[PDB]
Amino acid sequence: RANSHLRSQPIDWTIEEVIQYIESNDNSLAVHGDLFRKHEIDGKALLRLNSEMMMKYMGLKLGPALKICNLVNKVN
Repeated sequence: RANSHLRSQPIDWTIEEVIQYIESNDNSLAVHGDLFRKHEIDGKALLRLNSEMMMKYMGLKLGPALKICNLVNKVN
């Protein structure tokens, strides 16, 4: 239903599925959902993202950026 990210490979995730992944794995990051929409971060983009980019272009603070980076590491 609203958990389609579970039934698809990260590389094929849509922006909404990326947000789904983040929300479900760390509630404290749910607030940044609109950032991924604004910067159009789908699955393919997520796998190319790094902390410096998130801070420089997405306006994320170091803490959240590191936490997101950690979630990305789990899915490579």
